[PDB]
Amino acid sequence: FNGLTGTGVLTESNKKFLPFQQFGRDIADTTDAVRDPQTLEILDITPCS
Amino acid sequence: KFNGLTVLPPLLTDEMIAQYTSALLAGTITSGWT
Amino acid sequence: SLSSTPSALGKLQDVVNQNAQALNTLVKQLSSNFGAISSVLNDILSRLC
Amino acid sequence: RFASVYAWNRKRISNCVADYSVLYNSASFSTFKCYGVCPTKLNDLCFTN
Repeated sequence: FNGLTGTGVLTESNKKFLPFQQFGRDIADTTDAVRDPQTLEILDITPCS
Repeated sequence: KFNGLTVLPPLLTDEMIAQYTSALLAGTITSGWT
Repeated sequence: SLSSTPSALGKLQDVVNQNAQALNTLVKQLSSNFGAISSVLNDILSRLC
Repeated sequence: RFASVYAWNRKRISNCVADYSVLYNSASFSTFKCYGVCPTKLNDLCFTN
């Protein structure tokens, strides 16, 4: 992406980001979801098994 | 889980605990302490 | 009594809550810098020589 | 034209591709010294500015 380099499984998200947010986190301060820099689809990030 | 934290299952599931409890009640009710 | 008084089962609820906190603490301590320039290992690896 | 050191050009670089052309390997410079970043990782890193 634009940073937030990492490894995981990218799936469609049901999250509703406010138009300015771009990124998102969990309770654990980990990345929860990322807005795709192009087309702006929100994707959830799941750790690999 | 993102940092390696794994939760393990119990050997005895709630269903098995319920069966042991039921057996103890059946014993208590129909045969006392014998 | 068990239905109307939620505190009745407090002993079992407490065991659950203490272990949940021990894990949440472990998770949050992970994001502290501990004297490092960044708590994110990937930031250190990505920019520092 | 370059300023004498009294003043200096402070042009801000934004909304672009900072291809750093591995300038450190061009041998056109006598000095190319990076501090908070590794000079070889400059093309992987993003900046706000």
